Amino acid sequence: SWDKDVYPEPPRRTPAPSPQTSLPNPITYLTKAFDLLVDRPVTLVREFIERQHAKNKYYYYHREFRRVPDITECHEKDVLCMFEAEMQWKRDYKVDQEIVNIIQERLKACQQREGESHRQNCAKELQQFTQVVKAYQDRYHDLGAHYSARKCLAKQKQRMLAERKATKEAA
Amino acid sequence: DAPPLTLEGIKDRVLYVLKLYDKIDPEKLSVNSHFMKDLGLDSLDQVEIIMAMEDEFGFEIPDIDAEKLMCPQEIVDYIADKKDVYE
Amino acid sequence: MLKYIIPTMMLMPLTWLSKNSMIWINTTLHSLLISLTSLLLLNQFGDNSLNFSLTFFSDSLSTPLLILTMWLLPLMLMASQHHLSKENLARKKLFISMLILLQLFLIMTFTATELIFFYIMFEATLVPTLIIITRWGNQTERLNAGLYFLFYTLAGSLPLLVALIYIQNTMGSLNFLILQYWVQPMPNSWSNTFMWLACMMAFMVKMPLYGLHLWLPKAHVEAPIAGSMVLAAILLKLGGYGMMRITLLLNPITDFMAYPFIMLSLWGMIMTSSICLRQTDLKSLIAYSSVSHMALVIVAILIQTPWSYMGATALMIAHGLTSSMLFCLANSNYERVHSRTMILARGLQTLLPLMAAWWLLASLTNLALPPSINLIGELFVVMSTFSWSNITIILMGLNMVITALYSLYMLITTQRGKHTHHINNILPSFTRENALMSLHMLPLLLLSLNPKIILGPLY
Amino acid sequence: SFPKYEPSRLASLPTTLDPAEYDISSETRKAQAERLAIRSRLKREYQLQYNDPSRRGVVEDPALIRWTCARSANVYPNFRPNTKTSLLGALFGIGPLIFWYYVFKTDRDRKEKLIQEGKLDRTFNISY
Amino acid sequence: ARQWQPDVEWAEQYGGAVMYPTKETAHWKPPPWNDVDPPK
Amino acid sequence: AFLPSAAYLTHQQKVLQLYKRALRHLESRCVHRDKYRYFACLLRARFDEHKNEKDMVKATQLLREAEKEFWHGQHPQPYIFPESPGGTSYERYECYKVPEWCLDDWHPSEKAMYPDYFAKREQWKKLRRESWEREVKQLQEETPVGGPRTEALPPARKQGDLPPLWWHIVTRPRERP
Amino acid sequence: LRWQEDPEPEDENLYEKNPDSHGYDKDPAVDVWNMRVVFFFGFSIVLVLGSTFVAYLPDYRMQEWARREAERLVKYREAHGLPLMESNCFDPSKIQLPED
Ligand SMILES: CCCCCCCCCCCCCCCCCC(=O)OC[C@H](COP(=O)([O-])OC[C@H](O)COP(=O)([O-])OC[C@H](COC(=O)CCCCCCCCCCCCCCCCC)OC(=O)CCCCCCCCCCCCCCCCC)OC(=O)CCCCCCCCCCCCCCCCC
Ligand SMILES: CCCCCCCCCCCCCCCCCC(=O)OC[C@H](COP(=O)([O-])OCC[N+](C)(C)C)OC(=O)CCCCCCCCCCCCCCCCC
Ligand SMILES: CCCCCCCCCCCCCCCCCC(=O)OC[C@H](COP(=O)([O-])OCC[N+](C)(C)C)OC(=O)CCCCCCCCCCCCCCCCC
Repeated sequence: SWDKDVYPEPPRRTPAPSPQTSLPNPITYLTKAFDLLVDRPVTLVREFIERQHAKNKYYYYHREFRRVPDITECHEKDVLCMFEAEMQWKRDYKVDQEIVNIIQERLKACQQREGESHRQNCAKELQQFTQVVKAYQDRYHDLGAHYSARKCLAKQKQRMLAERKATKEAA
Repeated sequence: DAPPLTLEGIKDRVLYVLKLYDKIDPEKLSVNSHFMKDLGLDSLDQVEIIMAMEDEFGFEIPDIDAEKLMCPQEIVDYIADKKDVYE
Repeated sequence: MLKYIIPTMMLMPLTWLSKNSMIWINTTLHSLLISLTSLLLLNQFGDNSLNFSLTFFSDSLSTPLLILTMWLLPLMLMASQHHLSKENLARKKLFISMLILLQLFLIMTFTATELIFFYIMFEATLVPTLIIITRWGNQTERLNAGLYFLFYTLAGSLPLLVALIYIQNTMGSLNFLILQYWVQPMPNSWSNTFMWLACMMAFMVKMPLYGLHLWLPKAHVEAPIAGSMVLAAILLKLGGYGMMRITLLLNPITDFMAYPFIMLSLWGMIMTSSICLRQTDLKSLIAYSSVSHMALVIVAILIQTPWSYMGATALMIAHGLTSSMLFCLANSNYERVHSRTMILARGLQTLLPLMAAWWLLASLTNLALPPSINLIGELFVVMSTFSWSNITIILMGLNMVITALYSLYMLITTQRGKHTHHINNILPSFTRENALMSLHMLPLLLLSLNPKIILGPLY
Repeated sequence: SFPKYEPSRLASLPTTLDPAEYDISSETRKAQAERLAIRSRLKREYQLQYNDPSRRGVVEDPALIRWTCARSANVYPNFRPNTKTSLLGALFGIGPLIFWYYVFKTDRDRKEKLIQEGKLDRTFNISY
Repeated sequence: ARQWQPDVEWAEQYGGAVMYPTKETAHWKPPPWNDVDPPK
Repeated sequence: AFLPSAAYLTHQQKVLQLYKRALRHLESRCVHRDKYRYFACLLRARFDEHKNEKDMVKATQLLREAEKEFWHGQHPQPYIFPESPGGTSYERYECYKVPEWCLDDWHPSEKAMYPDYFAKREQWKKLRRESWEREVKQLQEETPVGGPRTEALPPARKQGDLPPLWWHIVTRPRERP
Repeated sequence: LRWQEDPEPEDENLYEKNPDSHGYDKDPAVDVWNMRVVFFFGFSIVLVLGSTFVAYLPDYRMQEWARREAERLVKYREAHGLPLMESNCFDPSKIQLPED
């Protein structure tokens, strides 16, 4: 399974079958045949495999990286600190990439699960997607193929100079 | 599809076309009857005969090969050599 | 990386202490073992390169080039053992030794942590390649091929030596790991302009650049088959590897200095592909196709976006496998008709049907058929160059027309039509030849299942 | 009377419409006889090799080897730099390079000026 | 079909007194084999 | 201007080839057989109008303007027979016309699948290699000086000789393998 | 007769003296064992075990980890009202700007 809060789904509301005609639809018979012929043998095989998993239980872990000093508190041309800052920045870069991927999955799943009323009923996912793409674009865009924490800090300083100049000229 | 041709079948169909032609009398026709010398025809008539052979057997005889076929036996031997009969 | 250099070195006693009949079998077996061992370089991380020592490291750029390099050697030994069957035993061992020494120079060209050791191995790869082309080539023009191959390269690279020693004296180190953290912005000046040209023109020669490509259709058609496979598969990619290392130092001048070298590529891949529409020689057609495909890698490195680097390294690995297979197929016809003329032997699907299936698959991977890594690299370069300028799609898309129009033309001229009547020495395909085609194509197809290992340091 | 057939570069004149075909002169018949003799001699020289049981290989065609050597190995030794080849080599060699240089330079100056003024829609562009 | 190796026409290019014969370097015969000249 | 045996087309051959092209393009023009037969008799009457024209200059002029008449009155899609060049079935089976020397490259396991065929093939190959030197010395004693004039091959003039250069005419592939 | 010379030999066929040839060597035992070496260490060892090795790479360049860590961090900052990503990569408090 997964976590229902990071991958949200609204509650499924299926309608009850209200057959009007007297003709028996083939789909109920095919659902019964799929449950009797397919779902039960696959379920038995999976329960056997699950018992064989339960006979020897072992674990893997999620690797925790502690927060080393970033590039702003590294001395210039001091490789033993700015190496660690650069590795921290590259890991956070991959994590921010996957956050953008998660929100894209949310947007596409909303569009499919809402179907035809998706333009009204997916305004929240579109707003979250616009926010996270604007943040990712202000954070990591236009750095180049030799991207680094120095390049990203220089882009941030240029953008903050633009923000401070726009604050000064409009006051 | 496409039943195989025999020499007797090609000869019968060639003589069958040439007996249906209103310048060749069928009582004089043979397989060795030369069209210009033994039947008294024209070169235009020989071109029409080779065109009737082409319409009969469904394939074109080129003109450099057509202008050398001057008896029914040469026509039968040409169609034999092209259709590869008596395998 | 010393667990790969020492087995490659120990292939020298393995080829010189063997029996007179076992020297192909032993070198093939143990080079296949080295190629199996080459997969331990896939211990790559999303932040840090695999840094072995002060001398050798391997990121996700060098690792596919290393696996392709150590895989190409048994394939070159399989291709080269037919036309060297009447050869003297000593000269046979000398040829195998030049291939072994060339592999040894390549696998520590790609892992050289420091850039002047990269230069020394990068320019040490000339001498076994020169000896292979000019000694075991077939025609008269192998000597001129060696001269053009040597003197475009050294003319490009002798400024590169001076530029690297300038970086050594200015920065303090040519360690690529230090130069990731001590890189300074290279400003706009004439000194920095010729700095950029000295850093780039060596690799522009070895890619090749259009206009500087003239060494290649001589060096590919006059080499033997192991030489053609190593120039197509690996020795063009030294330029791409060196560009992707050296463009770290060449910023931000590249953003206005790469303009003449993109145009030369973007029009040049139109020209050389067009040349492949009219090449009478089959091996020359494969050579000009190699120029046409490496022009996209030149564009992708010079625009230096991440998608461009990912497409360029995928395109390098894919083109290495594909062009090596194409030269092996052209050799398979040359070993029967003894002429490289493409219009000589025709209709060869009636005579060699399974070899025509290998021709079909190699021609489909030449024309970038999805989901091959040829199309993955081609496509990502086209995406990043559409990001560069939206008009470039014209020069991209037209190229993707012409790349089809010689990939299938080569298929239709060699393999289709009515066969040549007066050629009757067309033997059935040997198990060596079909094995060679399968060892080129089956890794190229299995890499479509998992392309993330051939997408460079920034996947 | 009739619309006269105008032959073109890619639509040639037919054999049956050529006025030079209907000349039965002996000086143009000796040329046809000599061409037929050359063709018959080359045909005999070919098929005395093509029908040989001892031969197993490629019948070498000197016309094909001669064609490939003319197309490849004999282009530079027959070159003279003059006004024609220089005004063709510059108009075709550096011409399109200068053209695509100014096209891509104007396009990227326009796009760069739109981006650094914020006047280009670059909202969801985070892949580059 | 076999490997090209140089013939007399190729090898006699390297036999002159110089390598690139011009108008001045045309009367130069190659030197004697034991480098010993007739006493004249 | 282009024939294998002669160096030229005669005037009579040009008139006959125009007559056959005119009838085939007429049949392409007019589709039905009765209506074709009507206009074909009319075209035959037009050819028989000027049949006995002894002036060769006037006859060449009539041939030339009749070619102009044909070229104005031809068909854009003439009827082509399927295996005739330009037809739909033309050179269709050339991908199945495997030459006979490939049977020499078979494995002995797949030669043993047809014992009598290869045992009968070997006497054809013996016949060919025991007739080759006789037919070569037949050609070189009959060809005049300066090589052969025409492309016509002579027949076998003796009893026991095969005709010269016969192998790739006799052992050619079938049309429908 | 210029430059006395061996005549150029005929093209030799490996199938004539060995109809079971694999194309590796004129000696049939060496030929069959070179075939077995090429097929065993080429396909049974490099391709099969190499595809099995690349299929089970231990999280090649941390791309699974980077997803799973992201599935933590979004889950941390959805619940605490924080935005999913800041426009600033670094803290703006710890940056000295050049004055103007
Ligand atoms: C990790 C485990 C992986 C397992 C799965 C394998 C994954 C892919 C591996 C490679 C697969 C292809 C290999 C076969 C082709 C080459 C040999 C050949 O000639 O075959 C004919 C021959 C059969 O012919 P025959 O009648 O006996 O005689 C031959 C004829 O005389 C003459 O032959 P012909 O004319 O009859 O045949 C020509 C015909 C020509 O047909 C075509 O060219 C048409 C097909 C291609 C174009 C259209 C499809 C495009 C792609 C769409 C499909 C893929 C995506 C689908 C997924 C959903 C959508 C995304 O070829 C085919 O039909 C070949 C089918 C496979 C084609 C694959 C694409 C190649 C095209 C070029 C690149 C395209 C992009 C890359 C695709 C990558 C896919 C992973 O095949 C064999 O004998 C097969 C031998 C065993 C092959 C083993 C392959 C795997 C080896 C890997 C070893 C290590 C890992 C262990 C796994 C082992 C698995 C068993
Ligand atoms: C493949 C064929 C074409 C090859 C082209 C190769 C590249 C083209 C440019 C090469 C220039 C030479 C190497 C430059 C190295 C730069 C190092 C550096 O930092 O320089 C800064 C230095 C500047 O001096 P400085 O940096 O020491 O000064 C101190 C700093 N300031 C400036 C503040 C005082 O540049 C130079 O001194 C000169 C650079 C230009 C060199 C001109 C001579 C060579 C001309 C081109 C030759 C090209 C190859 C010819 C062969 C062709 C085939 C036969
Ligand atoms: C690498 C650079 C140098 C290049 C040359 C290399 C030469 C040396 C060769 C070494 C060995 C080979 C290396 C590459 C190995 C690539 C394979 C690999 O690892 O794959 C990993 C991938 C891994 O997939 P994955 O990454 O999604 O799996 C998750 C990972 N695990 C397994 C840990 C949970 O393998 C597969 O995808 C296998 C899937 C099943 C097998 C194939 C199924 C499809 C077959 C066809 C089905 C029908 C389709 C339509 C067909 C129609 C007709 C055509």
